[PDB]
Amino acid sequence: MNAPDRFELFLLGEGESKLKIDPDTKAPNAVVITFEKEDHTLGNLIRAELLNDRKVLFAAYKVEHPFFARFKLRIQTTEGYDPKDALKNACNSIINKLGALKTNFETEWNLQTLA
Amino acid sequence: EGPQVKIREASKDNVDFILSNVDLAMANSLRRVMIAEIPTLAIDSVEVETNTTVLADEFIAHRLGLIPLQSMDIEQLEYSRDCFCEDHCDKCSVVLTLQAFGESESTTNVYSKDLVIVSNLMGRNIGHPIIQDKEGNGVLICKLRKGQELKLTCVAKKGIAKEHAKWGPAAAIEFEYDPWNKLKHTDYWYEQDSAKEWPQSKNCEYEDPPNEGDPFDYKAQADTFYMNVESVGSIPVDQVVVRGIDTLQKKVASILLALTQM
Amino acid sequence: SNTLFDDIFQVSEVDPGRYNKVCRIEAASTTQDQCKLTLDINVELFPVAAQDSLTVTIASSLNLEDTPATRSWRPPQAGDRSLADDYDYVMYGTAYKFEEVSKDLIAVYYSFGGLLMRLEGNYRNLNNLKQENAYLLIRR
Amino acid sequence: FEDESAPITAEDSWAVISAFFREKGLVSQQLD
Amino acid sequence: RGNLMGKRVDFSARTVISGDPNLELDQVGVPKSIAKTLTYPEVVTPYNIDRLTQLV
Amino acid sequence: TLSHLRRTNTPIKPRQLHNTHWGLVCPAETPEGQACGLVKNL
Amino acid sequence: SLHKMSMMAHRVKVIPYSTFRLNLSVTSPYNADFDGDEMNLHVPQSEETRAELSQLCAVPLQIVSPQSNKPCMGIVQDTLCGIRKLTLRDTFIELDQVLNMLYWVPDWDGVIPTPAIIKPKPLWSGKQILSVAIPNGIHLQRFDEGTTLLSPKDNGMLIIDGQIIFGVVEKKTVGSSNGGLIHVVTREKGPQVCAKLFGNIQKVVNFWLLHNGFSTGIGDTIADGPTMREITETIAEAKKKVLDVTKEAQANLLTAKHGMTLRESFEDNVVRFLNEARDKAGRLAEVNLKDLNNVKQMVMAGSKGSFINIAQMSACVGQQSVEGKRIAFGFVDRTLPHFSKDDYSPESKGFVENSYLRGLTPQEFFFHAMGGREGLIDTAVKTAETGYIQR
Amino acid sequence: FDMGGYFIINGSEKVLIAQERSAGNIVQVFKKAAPSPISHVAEIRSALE
Amino acid sequence: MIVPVRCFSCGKVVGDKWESYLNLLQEDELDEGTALSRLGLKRYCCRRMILTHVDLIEKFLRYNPLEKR
Amino acid sequence: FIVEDDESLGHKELKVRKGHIAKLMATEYQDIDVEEYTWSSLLNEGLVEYIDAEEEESILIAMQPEDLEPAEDVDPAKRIRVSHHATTFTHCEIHPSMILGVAASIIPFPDHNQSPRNTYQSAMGKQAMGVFLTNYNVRMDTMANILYYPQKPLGTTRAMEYLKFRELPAGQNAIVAIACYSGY
Amino acid sequence: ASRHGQKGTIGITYRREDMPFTAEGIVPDLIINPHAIPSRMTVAHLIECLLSKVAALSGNEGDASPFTDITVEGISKLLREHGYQSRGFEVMYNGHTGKKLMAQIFFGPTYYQRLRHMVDDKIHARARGPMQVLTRQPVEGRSRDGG
RNA sequence: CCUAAGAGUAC
Ligand SMILES: [Mg+2]
Ligand SMILES: [Zn+2]
Ligand SMILES: [Zn+2]
Repeated sequence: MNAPDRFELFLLGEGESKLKIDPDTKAPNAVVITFEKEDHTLGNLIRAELLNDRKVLFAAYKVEHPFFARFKLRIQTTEGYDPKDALKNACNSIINKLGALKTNFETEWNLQTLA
Repeated sequence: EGPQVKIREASKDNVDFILSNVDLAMANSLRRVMIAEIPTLAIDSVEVETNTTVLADEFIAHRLGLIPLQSMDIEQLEYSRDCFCEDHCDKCSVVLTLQAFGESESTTNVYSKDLVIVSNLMGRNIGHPIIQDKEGNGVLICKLRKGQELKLTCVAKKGIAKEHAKWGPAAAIEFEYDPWNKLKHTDYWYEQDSAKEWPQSKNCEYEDPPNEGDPFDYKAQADTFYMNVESVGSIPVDQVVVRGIDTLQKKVASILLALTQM
Repeated sequence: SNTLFDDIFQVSEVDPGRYNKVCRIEAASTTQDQCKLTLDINVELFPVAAQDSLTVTIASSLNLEDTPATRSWRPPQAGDRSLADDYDYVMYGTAYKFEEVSKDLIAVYYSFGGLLMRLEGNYRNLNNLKQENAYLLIRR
Repeated sequence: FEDESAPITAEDSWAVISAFFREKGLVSQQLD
Repeated sequence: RGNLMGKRVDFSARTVISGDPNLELDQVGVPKSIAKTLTYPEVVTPYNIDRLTQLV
Repeated sequence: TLSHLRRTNTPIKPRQLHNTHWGLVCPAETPEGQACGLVKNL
Repeated sequence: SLHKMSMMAHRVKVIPYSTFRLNLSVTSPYNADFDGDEMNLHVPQSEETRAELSQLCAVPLQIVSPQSNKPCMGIVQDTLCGIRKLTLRDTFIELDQVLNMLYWVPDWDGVIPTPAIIKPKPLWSGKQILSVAIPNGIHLQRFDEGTTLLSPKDNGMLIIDGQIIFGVVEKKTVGSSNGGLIHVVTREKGPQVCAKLFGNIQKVVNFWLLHNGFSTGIGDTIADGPTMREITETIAEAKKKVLDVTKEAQANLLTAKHGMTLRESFEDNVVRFLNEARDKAGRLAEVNLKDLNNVKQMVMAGSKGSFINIAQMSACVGQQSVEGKRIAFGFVDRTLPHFSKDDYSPESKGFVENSYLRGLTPQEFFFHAMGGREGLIDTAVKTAETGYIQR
Repeated sequence: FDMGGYFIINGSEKVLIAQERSAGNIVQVFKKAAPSPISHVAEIRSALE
Repeated sequence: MIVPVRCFSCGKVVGDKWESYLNLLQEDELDEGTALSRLGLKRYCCRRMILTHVDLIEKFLRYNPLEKR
Repeated sequence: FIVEDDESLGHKELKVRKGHIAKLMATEYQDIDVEEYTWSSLLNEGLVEYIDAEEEESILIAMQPEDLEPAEDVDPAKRIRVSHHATTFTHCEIHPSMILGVAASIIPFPDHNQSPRNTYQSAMGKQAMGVFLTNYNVRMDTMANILYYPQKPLGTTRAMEYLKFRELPAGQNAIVAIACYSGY
Repeated sequence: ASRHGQKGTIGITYRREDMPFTAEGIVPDLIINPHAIPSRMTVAHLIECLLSKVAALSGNEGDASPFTDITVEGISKLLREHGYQSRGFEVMYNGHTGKKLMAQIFFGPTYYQRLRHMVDDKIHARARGPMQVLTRQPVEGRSRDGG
């Protein structure tokens, strides 16, 4: 009855975007980015790669409710470093690592004879 | 350079490998994507023509939706939500038809080998139900007494495991790290001795056991994850892992694309 | 910024208690007979055995420069110079009691996030300690 | 087993129960 | 006692409850159907003509 | 269905599980409401 | 809805599922579980009713009950166990989990507290992170049994300026008790800040417990060999004392206590000896249980369970009583046809010497069934009578 | 698997619940309360089948 | 009613391993555990899926069909 | 079970022996060509007896034969039982688990539960959902609830195969974890 | 509800990837709160979970008759012979992050009944509807759209 | 539509 359609977990609703960034007034040079139709799968990955950065002072996500598939990621970088730049670098590093892993797994699987 | 992989066992329906020099978050994200985010073909709509069996119509529909279907070239298909057709066409679906009649005096078992693909696949490698047993008969869909008849048509769309578990191609995914508990991420529950009461995992042979005198390595992080991915049959398990990595990369690239375009 | 207090202590007893990572140690100063220390230490992160000599220093800050917490903690960048470089185990806490033990002996209580410390001694050298935040630095 | 007059075990008694439920049933009182 | 001291009232719903650690103490979760059934009369005012018109 | 077909009702401490009930009625099978103990199962 | 706190003004949050959803802390005034309970929702239809409902019956305004001049809502169930486990001196949190927990506090000021340990690895203790949820300016000082200004056992509670100086946070601090954190906060910063404290504590503690894990199983009800042996020895010693008292009574050498007959005095002594036997066995079992025991942890946190639960599950269920007395002789002079006439031994009158782990013998099972039947009947009679008396 | 033991009344399966009653032709003696003038009462629910 | 297609927990397809299981039980006189191990059901989720199934469909099929063609 | 003097062994013993058990087993196997041996044969040869509460007043019953019939290093895991220090038994319980009713016979390990929990499950397994009859497709009942995949319990009792529970189950074997996972 | 009076409603439903998982990829079909165990003292629930785990692994049927000589120690030894922790605990990994849970989780099969009380037959709301003919008050019952 | 009875849920 009240159970929502499953495709709402990954399909963007009408009139809303994947990302929305709002500056955070608690601390300087800090943003809060709302990711829509996402979950812990991307959240923990992005958070870890952001914390791998040296100029990221703070980076943490939260899924405010398991009902709705969206999460808020707070990112605060040092002075003179745009938080969107930190997000860009984290995403770039994740993509590079995933590509290297895919290449390595393909090469390793090509070495089998009992498959 | 980057994450390193060394595979132990290769099988048609299982791959057991090691995932070294990689962060814990990346390994868990790959596991989650394999569980949920791989598109796969499964029956989605059931038009029932005749059912004189003892099973309910939606019961048989539920059984049919769980039938694994070949999805090797599922990337060539399109989602039914973003296709220009009315309800279903050849570019976004596979139309099968299950027709069975109980002309035998004994019970006749309606398997999935009697599922006949109607829509012309246009040379793709999708639609065929996955057969695994040596007998050649697929999943036991229904049974028929003499004189019972079951005629129905199925439309199968591509889908991911998030919308419904019938689209899940990953089955169970064994995932372990630090078999010797060197990172001290667990506090082993015990009555007398934690070492005796907790059986050593099969992966403990792949790491050096602790010296029992060395101080705790607080700088150590998590890596070298032992992962065994099982394949339901829709796609070979190597393709399961590869497509999981591909879909995770696609998600991150979509984040980058939206960020740049806004 | 300067060392509010500094001494060398010898550990007389290590009490594991009901913990696996924290132990409570009693230490006697090797220079002043009237100074003694009770301190909770993360032994998992900093092993301590009985009859061990520990150089202990309580400071008001870690920067080498003089004072010009209220400022958010930032991870130490590579190449940062601070007093913690000279010590093995650094904790940060707040002083929550100044007790008059005797005519000359006073005791100061510090709570580093729940790890408790009580430093007792004659007021002639403990007077620098005051009710504020402090850093406890220990080297072996 | 081999001894016909040997004493029965705690496992044997269930056989007896089976015989009971072969003749009485679960609603024997209503029908009787 | 059955019609004056206590009487059946309108604008009331009843259903099973469930726990939610992600709700505030003063908040209650209302099913969308129940919210669509129970109604409140809002007096039309220059301060809320726009949103009331949108709801209409 | 089986429990209903083997149900006994007592018209109306009578609600207590008596010692004589051993093996003739179920020691623990009774409604929680006003029929607690009055309704028994063989 | 036995009292005014069982009818309170909430704020609507529309959700896409078929059940009402309410905070865990507010279930205590409602006496509401989630095992099929139904609840009612009334909507005011005018601004006057709406306003007086929000300004008089609001949930934050009902935190402190006039019933016992103490807060009626507190931290309960999983959050209480998680807050006990989080504030232990062993609990140290790495940088990433600290950042996640800090972000989970909605009113977090945005400054990362300096870690309790800076070298060789920046670690925040659980008390440091939990103190973020506690509003600034709150001073609390409770001294438990045997605590000093230093806390060797980490009991008691000292919070200075909104920071937990020391003490394990458990039922006595964040629970619905007078003088606790809830009462102090709602009497110092107002009901709204108290509700905010509820939310912040629940969020941070639930996140930590989710990423730490808590469970319970059959192994938590098992005591080691020596403790089981001592429990059996204690039961045997108590049964021997009961036998000696029975011999004294049967020889008429027993003297009747003033105010009761010989039989009443004998039954009183037997019941007292068996009760202290069960208590001693349960205390032995509880002392045996390690701090890693999950039932032990739940009892220590005060979230659920008690000493009697541990005693009945692990050591000995005890004496089954009907109408305040031992099992009566329903048959002629005997409880069951499996006991000889005039048998007053503990096993022949309803003493369950086997724990729930070990399992109950058929006679003990029947006697326990009789006890539970009495309990259920008493519950029904009590609720009916209390309803009439309340009206 | 259906066991019987129930009637079909107007198409509905009706089961007769076993009605408990005091046994007949048994002498039962009961003490009485202090206010009542009778202290003990012996009764038989005499009945012929 | 009839053997489920997929194990509830993990999702391994077990609807095709029912008649093989019955043949192993009957013709080979194998015990249940070894027969389960032979089919590849190594996790106890699938083992409980196949082991505890009750094949009610035979009972339903004993009755005559309502609509016989 | 009737217990007689049994002068040959010089001690109290059950009237039923392995021969009657073997004949009952043979009759059951034939049912699943020798002379039939039904419960009526046990009744008509003085092997078992019917006792009501009035007669149950004036008898002494042995709970289990293997431990109470024969006259007088133990497993610490086993529960504590007594031998009653008396040999004057007149009858023997066929099985203690026969004191439970139909709804309580479904409970696994009811002796390891607090009695109100057993009462709750007894009153709650009637509300359990399963297959009430195999011919539900030819019955026009007012309300019917049927499980898709009824499963016989992994933890099953010996007394639930006389209730046809393994043929018409009323539940499913779900992989349960006992954890404070999310607080939900 | 289990076969031990452990009644309860579904709080929330997580997908397979979010549930905690063992090292063998097994995720639970259900997660029940530990706090239901100590107060209710349903030790039989835990014993039956252990016995069901052993029976599923070994293929035999768990003999859960009340008054037999089946001990928890024997079931634990049988479980230990199968390569698992004797007391049924399993090292589980958090679904969201993959990190090991600091406390191991009691894990295993258990027999659960679905009861007749569904939420769809109990949800009921009424802003305005049919009124009683006599007292001009709302009618009684959710089947009549009552108040 | 009314009345009555019964079963059941949460206390
Ligand atoms: Mg309830
Ligand atoms: Zn199309
Ligand atoms: Zn499985």
